Amino acid sequence: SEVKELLEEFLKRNKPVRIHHKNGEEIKVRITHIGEDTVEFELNGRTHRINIKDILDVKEWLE
Repeated sequence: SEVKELLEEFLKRNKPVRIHHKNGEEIKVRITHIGEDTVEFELNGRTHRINIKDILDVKEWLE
């Protein structure tokens, strides 16, 4: 996965991300874990898991 490779780089560099989901949402978060086919973030007692195949694009969340 092309997106997976990029997510792994941002996680390694400790950078926050902007995930463009196929549904048009822009999910701006710090990621916690990358699995075989998923990426996760934690928010308030819940893990949110996104299937990487559902991601159109990922970019850095820049200041």
